[PDB]
Amino acid sequence: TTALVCDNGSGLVKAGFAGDDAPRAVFPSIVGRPRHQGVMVGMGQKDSYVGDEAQSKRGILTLKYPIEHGIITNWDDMEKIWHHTFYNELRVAPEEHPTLLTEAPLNPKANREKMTQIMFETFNVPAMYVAIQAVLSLYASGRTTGIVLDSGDGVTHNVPIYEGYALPHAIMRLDLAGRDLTDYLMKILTERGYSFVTTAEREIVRDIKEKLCYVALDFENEMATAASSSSLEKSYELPDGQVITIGNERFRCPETLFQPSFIGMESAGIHETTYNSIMKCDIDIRKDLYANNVLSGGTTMYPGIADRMQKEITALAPSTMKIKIIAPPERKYSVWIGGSILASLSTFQQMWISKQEYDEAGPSIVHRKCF
Amino acid sequence: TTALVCDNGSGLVKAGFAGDDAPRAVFPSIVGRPRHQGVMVGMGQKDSYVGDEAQSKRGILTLKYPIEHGIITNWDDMEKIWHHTFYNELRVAPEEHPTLLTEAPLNPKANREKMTQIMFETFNVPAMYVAIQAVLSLYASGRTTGIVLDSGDGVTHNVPIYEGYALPHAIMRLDLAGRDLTDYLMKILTERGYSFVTTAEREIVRDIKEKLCYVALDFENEMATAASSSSLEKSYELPDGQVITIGNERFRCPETLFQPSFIGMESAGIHETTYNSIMKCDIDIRKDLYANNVLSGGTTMYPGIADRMQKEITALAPSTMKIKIIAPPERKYSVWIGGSILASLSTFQQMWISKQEYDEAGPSIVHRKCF
Amino acid sequence: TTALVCDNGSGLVKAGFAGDDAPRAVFPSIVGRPRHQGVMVGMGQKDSYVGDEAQSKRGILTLKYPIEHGIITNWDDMEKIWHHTFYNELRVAPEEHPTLLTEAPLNPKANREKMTQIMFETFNVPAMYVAIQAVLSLYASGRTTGIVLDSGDGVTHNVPIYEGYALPHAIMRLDLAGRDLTDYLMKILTERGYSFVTTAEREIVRDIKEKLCYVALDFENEMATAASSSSLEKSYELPDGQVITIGNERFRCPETLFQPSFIGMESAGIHETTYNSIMKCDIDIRKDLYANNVLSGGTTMYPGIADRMQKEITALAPSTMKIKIIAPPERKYSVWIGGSILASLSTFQQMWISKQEYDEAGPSIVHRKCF
Amino acid sequence: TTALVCDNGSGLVKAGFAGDDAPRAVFPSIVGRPRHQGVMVGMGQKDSYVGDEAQSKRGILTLKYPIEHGIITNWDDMEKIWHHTFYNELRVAPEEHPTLLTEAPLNPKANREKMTQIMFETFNVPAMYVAIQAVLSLYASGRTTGIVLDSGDGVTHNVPIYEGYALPHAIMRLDLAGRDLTDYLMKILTERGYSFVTTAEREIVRDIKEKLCYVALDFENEMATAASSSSLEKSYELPDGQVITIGNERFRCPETLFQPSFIGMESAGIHETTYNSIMKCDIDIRKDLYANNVLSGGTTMYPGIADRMQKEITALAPSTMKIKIIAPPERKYSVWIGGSILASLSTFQQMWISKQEYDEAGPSIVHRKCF
Amino acid sequence: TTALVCDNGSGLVKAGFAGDDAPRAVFPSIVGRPRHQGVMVGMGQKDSYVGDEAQSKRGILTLKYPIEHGIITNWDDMEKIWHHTFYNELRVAPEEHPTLLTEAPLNPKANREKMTQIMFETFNVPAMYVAIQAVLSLYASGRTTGIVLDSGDGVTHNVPIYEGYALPHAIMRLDLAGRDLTDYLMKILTERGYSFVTTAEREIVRDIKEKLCYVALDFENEMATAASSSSLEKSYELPDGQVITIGNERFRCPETLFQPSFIGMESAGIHETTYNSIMKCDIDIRKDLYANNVLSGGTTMYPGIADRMQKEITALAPSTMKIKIIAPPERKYSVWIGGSILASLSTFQQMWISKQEYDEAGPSIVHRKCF
Ligand SMILES: Nc1ncnc2c1ncn2[C@@H]1O[C@H](COP(=O)(O)OP(=O)(O)O)[C@@H](O)[C@H]1O
Ligand SMILES: Nc1ncnc2c1ncn2[C@@H]1O[C@H](COP(=O)(O)OP(=O)(O)O)[C@@H](O)[C@H]1O
Ligand SMILES: Nc1ncnc2c1ncn2[C@@H]1O[C@H](COP(=O)(O)OP(=O)(O)O)[C@@H](O)[C@H]1O
Ligand SMILES: Nc1ncnc2c1ncn2[C@@H]1O[C@H](COP(=O)(O)OP(=O)(O)O)[C@@H](O)[C@H]1O
Ligand SMILES: Nc1ncnc2c1ncn2[C@@H]1O[C@H](COP(=O)(O)OP(=O)(O)O)[C@@H](O)[C@H]1O
Repeated sequence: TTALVCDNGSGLVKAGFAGDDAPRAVFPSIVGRPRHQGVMVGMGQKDSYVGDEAQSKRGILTLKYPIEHGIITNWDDMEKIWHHTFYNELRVAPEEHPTLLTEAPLNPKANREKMTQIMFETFNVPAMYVAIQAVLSLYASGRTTGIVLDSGDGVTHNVPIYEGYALPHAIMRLDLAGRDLTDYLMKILTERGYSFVTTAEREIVRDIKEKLCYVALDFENEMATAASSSSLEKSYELPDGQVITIGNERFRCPETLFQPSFIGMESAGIHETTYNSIMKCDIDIRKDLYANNVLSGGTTMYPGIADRMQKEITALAPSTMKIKIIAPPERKYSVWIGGSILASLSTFQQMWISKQEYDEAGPSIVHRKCF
Repeated sequence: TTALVCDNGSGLVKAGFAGDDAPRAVFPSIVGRPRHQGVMVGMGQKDSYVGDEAQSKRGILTLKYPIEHGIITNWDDMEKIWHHTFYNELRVAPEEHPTLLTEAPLNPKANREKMTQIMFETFNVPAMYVAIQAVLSLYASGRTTGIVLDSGDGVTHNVPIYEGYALPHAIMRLDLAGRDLTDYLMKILTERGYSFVTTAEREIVRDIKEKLCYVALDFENEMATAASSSSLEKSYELPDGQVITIGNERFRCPETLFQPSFIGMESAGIHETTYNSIMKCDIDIRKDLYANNVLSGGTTMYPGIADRMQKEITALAPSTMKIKIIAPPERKYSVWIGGSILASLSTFQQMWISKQEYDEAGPSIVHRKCF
Repeated sequence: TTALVCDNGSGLVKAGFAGDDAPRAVFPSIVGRPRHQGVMVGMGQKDSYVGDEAQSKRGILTLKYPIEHGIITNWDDMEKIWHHTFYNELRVAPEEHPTLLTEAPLNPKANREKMTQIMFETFNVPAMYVAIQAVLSLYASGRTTGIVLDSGDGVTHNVPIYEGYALPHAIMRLDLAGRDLTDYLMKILTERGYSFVTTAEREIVRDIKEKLCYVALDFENEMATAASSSSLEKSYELPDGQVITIGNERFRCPETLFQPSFIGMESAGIHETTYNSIMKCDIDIRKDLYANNVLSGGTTMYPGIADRMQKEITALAPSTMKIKIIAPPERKYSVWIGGSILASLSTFQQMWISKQEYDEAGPSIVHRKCF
Repeated sequence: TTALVCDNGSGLVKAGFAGDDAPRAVFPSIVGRPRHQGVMVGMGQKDSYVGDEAQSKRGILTLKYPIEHGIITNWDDMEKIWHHTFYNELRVAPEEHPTLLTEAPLNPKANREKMTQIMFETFNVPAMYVAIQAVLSLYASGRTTGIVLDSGDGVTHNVPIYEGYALPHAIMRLDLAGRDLTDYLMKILTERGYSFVTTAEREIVRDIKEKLCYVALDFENEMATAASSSSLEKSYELPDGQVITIGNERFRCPETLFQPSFIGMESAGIHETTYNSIMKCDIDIRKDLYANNVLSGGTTMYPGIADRMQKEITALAPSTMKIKIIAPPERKYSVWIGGSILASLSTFQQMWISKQEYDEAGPSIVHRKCF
Repeated sequence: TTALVCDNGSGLVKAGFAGDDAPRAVFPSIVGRPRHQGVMVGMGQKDSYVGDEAQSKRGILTLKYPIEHGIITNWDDMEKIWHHTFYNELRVAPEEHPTLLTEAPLNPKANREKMTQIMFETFNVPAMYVAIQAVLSLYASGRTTGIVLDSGDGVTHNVPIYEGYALPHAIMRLDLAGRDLTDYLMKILTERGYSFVTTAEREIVRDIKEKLCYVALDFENEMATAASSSSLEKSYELPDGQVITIGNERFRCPETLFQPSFIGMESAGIHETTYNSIMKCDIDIRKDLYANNVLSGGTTMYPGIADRMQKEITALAPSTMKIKIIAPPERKYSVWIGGSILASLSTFQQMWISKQEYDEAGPSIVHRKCF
């Protein structure tokens, strides 16, 4: 039999089969409901659209995300998401397939327990397993040591691993990610008159971000370059027409990752939490960690982010070590790729949580050595 | 057939064949176990690393020494050490080779008896013999008289020998050695801010000691020189970067050998236990003993220790005798070299403890005239 | 003339006059700076708030600690702390008051040297003296022998003293303390759903710890009791309503003192380091040390710490001994009380360091006989 | 006026008044000095503890014996011992008391000369006298003939006396005694696992010896009995718990008196030096000497020593003699008892050395007919 | 054919060929045996060293003399001594050489009988003969009349001879000699603190005596001058150092020959036994005997002994007689010189005891006319 690999993430569902090179179903993790009245009798319209259909009916729906920061907040919505994923995108019967789920470090425990309970009671899968996103990223990267920085859409986290041993006291988790970058871009785009307030203009702003934003290698020099020239100013065409022109806020948006004070957060940038995780690890694995700094997740896809991260970590660490940043082109799907590798490993077929184990030990069996 | 020569020591295993000029397997006498959880499934990692592999995986393991001061405290660990030595470093079958083991004077008797029992029951050797480290050092030195000072890593001892007769009432044993010097250096390095607490930072401190420490010919003058100048201050580069600078504690560390009150011990320095052993011997061999003062073992490898020892013993002994200190460059391996010489001697092939003798007389046969 | 006793500690400054029964001024050693912009013109607000004031404006400020683990890292805001202590809490001119300050064992030398340089040049005190915290704790406890465990907020140490003589080779120092317990509690509350990330929320977590945590007498039985019953849950009220309930976390937090592997340290618990510091001492005084085990400092204030530690040390020591744990109710002020006693002795008035003494011998005079 | 009988011994001072039945003050002849630094200010530590106090503060002192083998090696320490004896134990003023002091045969002459110089100048006694220990033993035994074997703590000696005349050419002195037995017991316990190294553990070993050792009647049969049975082993309770169990070490320690080759001496046992002194004596008195063999001193106090020595001397002497060994229960104090008897004798009152005689003839007066 | 002349004596074997001016082999008559353990395998050490070889290894051996006072008390040792003398010092086959041996007057008969039995059965000489030592002294002196005083190392004797006739009733023998002088010097050296107890230190004391001792002309005046001045003090350097200073015991040692009460003997001095032998002779052969008083042997080698003995004998004898004392410089070897002369005499060749005479008459042939 084959196992499914559902990388829920927070803002993009990625599912597929264990043993493939890529997911076969990538769609947004949104659930939309109509907000207007509806006049044409016989239209027979539905009450809630899931996934990629909601993005077509944006102008009529209110789009809600069922996952805020890794954490699931709307369990009925999330159950709809899973039902859509199993039956409409993949077209499989979940009572014949083990399912490997992913989760971020340092989430509540009820999240994981309720996820297991759903997967066994509602969808009736034979086995299931919840994996950490950073470990799976390291599987897909081909390493066995290295400090991984998995910046998704809800959370950002560093997880240092050495020789296959993870150092839990050095795990860092930050709640700044692509969703906060989108909100900051919505906010600073009002300096030029453009206003995006609806829950469906957030998708337009996310598209603008993905297509035009980039990380500056030096922030003050790019500030001055934008103040003087106009060579970095680019245009974008809305779904309506009426092109908008983006100036220096092409690189002020992702700079929030290195200066979280822009959105009023207290914490330090990703370049500094990475270094603090290093310095919290031992002394005789720090050289390997410096040399194996692995990036994954969608928020690491900006142009120039690897070069910026290297410049910063190099200015932080001692001057005698080679600091190297691994940033594959298929970063966004690294967690899923690693999940497929892991679930196909023949050694892993004894780590599943079978259904009988659950029936006899309750949902608490998730936090056991299968953690 | 050939005999093996395993100089267990306390902190460095040295093994080889009888009839060679040097040991072919020198590795630390440590056994490491992982202390973190281990996340990558399929890693298939082991549960305990022995020898030189543990020093590579330092940052992940807890390193334990199975020999405290000559005495073996963890018999399972020591059995792992021996298994590694026989099968992985030397690649020999111990049921075809006699084995010569070494031990320090004035150890418990159960140490030696249990060692014999292990070597005959577990490893199944045909013969075995336990030798004293100082006697073997004197074999390797080419002498037949002389007072030998064998400062290893667990124990220090003087053993005066004259014309091949050892004087047991004049044997001295002190429990100050390289391990205590390492602990004292860890402690006094905190005066400059460097902190080494982990069981794997002790190895870094041992490296610092070996590479930078030296014995002062005069302690107050070097104290004043370090207080005034900076010409004796040297630097070292950790596995992490961040060089550390060592000042006057380059020579305060090995000065504990001549002033054991530094670590709160009651006893007297090595220069004074040597002289007390002399003065406890007869009156008409003291001139030869003064002239044949032999050093061996790793803790005698400091720069200037021979000159310091000579200055001290010369100030102690009467003014009309030539005091001479023999300190070969291959000091650290003298016990092993002498062991190889002894086991190759054709006269010695009748001093082995055969397996039938053991089977008929129990492990008590070790303390007989083969003592 | 009277002397000032300033037990600057690490996390609480306790000051007062020598000869009083308790410290007069007790406030957190915190320097806060505003992180937002400030709009109301005429507010005339200041740049940095110190001490107890900074906890009122805690929501606007970003709080720094000038002392990390006993050691002083930031010196400018430490001068700010001292200035606030002298002029705003005590209202005394330090030009006519000798000052007694405390420090933990096994600290850098530059700490003391800069401390006295500042106290003589910036504040112009006529005399000063730096004392060890454990000795003052023994003074206040009224013993003259006994092994004292002084768990503050940055550092934990054992100092065995017999008959008025301290045995420095048996002094242990551990960098696990109240701030590490606060960080572990922050990290462990996350699994229940609550997130505290800001330096202003670290103070709320410290309050939760102080008011709800306790040491379990039997850790496994308490874990089972929490996994079965619910009679352990207590509720706390955040500054904005939002009641939170904690179970396991009540005793899993201070258990880090007895199992430092919870926060990834390699060392042994406070009970085991106390026992090891006893076993480092001479065999004749271990009776009195076992019978006079003195606790002091804030981190020793959990309910059940004394009973737990007595149980542990009793199971470690031989069966013939009487183990006693001395834990006064005015425990967390013992260092200050002893400091006042000491500075109040007529025998002490010739052990200060004078102004001219310093002016002639430089700051190096701190380590010499005027200790 | 009454005289003072101070039998200073070597390892035990015994003092009192002439005319008593027993010494009033009995304490070890020990001077201790603190070896640690001392932190409690104001308690006013002193610099040297002498006597029974040094055994209470034993854990933090270095204990020195001012007298090595009968001979005094530290005159300042000995003056402290005598001052303590006169003022803090007997509470008498030596300006008004004659003092009888005791010495072993065949010591240096400067010993007696400096002893009397001190007693007349430092302490200003009105008279003094130096007696031989064996003669006083024979007084206290109620004999006037007999060969006395006085085994103290530094020196053993035989002094054959017949009819009140001593045979000086037959006096034998041996430098093996209780101190060498203690050192041998330390060195021989080390082979069972226990190690006592400090001068403060020498006292614990001496206590073990006194309390558990005995003399075997047949050494080979007791060795075989210990090798086969286990009925010989006793346990002892160290001053911190951790009982130790000793087997054949109980009778192997005092066997050094009969086989001084155990500690590398060449001489003959006490049973053989006794017989050799007898055979040096004239042929007409050997029968009386065989019949009056008197034991005294602390080292003659082992269980079974009288029976052993009778067996040995009987096997040595001709088979027609009555060998008889006189061993009173108050052996240890025989020298003091005899000294009291002698100083109370009325004939003795013109054999003191007066202050006038000393001021007249210098310290040389000690070796004159006023011996 | 040539005869061997072996003069054994008690403490110096000296042998050679008949017809030489001196012995070619002079060495001590000691047999040493190792008393320590022996650790170096392959050292191949022996079990007993004899002669001068045993003097180089004193620090390891226990030295025995096989001849106590003229009398041989260890026949195995004596056989070893003779074997060494024949084969290693002289290198001759004793089966082809007659052998002349010596002994003192008034020894047991079995000594002489067993001597010849050994020399015929074991060493298998063709002939042998035993001669009185004093007669051979008189041969070497070039006289045929005189009273000869032969002080060896175990025995002293006078033998008056007149015109070649020996007067057996006037022969005196005294058991005071160099060995007793060495023992007395060891005993009185302890007055200054030097102690020599080992059989190997007896040899150091013998060398001291030989090099420093002398006979005083007036004992009381020399004692007075030693008490007053310090011009008699002479220093000696032991095999190590601690040069010893010898005062009046330079001449108190050999004064035991003139006052044997010093070592507790009843007899009279050598001067008085010489005079008594004279007055024991005939009243017609006393003038020649007074005029031919011949000294020989090693104990007559002190500076001043001839003058002292002349003063004493002159004070004893009548005033009209001229006393003369013949003291050649080669006194120590006079017995050997005379033995060589006698054995080379052609008249003597009929006086040997042939092997056939022995075979037919038993060892009784030695006291017979074959003397
Ligand atoms: N090329 C890009 N540049 C910048 N941001 C991107 C890019 N592609 C995707 N993103 C951001 O990544 C986020 C999705 O990351 P993803 O890896 O899907 O995490 P998750 O699966 O947890 O949602 C989106 O919010 C989007 O804004
Ligand atoms: N060059 C050096 N200088 C100072 N110490 C050294 C040096 N080389 C080795 N050592 C010390 O010697 C010890 C090892 O001594 P060794 O002869 O191996 O004894 P053993 O074999 O009993 O461990 C180590 O603890 C190390 O600290
Ligand atoms: N009742 C309590 N229970 C547990 N911990 C406490 C309690 N009161 C204070 N503490 C802890 O003690 C620490 C302060 O200890 P303190 O004696 O002030 O050391 P310092 O003076 O070095 O700051 C604080 O971090 C706090 O968390
Ligand atoms: N019961 C005993 N058994 C064996 N040895 C003893 C006993 N009592 C005392 N001793 C030994 O006797 C010694 C003291 O002898 P002592 O008569 O005091 O001589 P001195 O007075 O010269 O010191 C001590 O070293 C002690 O070890
Ligand atoms: N120069 C000397 N002065 C004093 N005594 C001497 C001297 N030379 C030898 N002796 C003593 O003479 C003894 C040896 O005498 P020796 O003639 O050998 O007699 P024997 O041959 O019977 O042993 C030795 O004990 C030594 O002490």
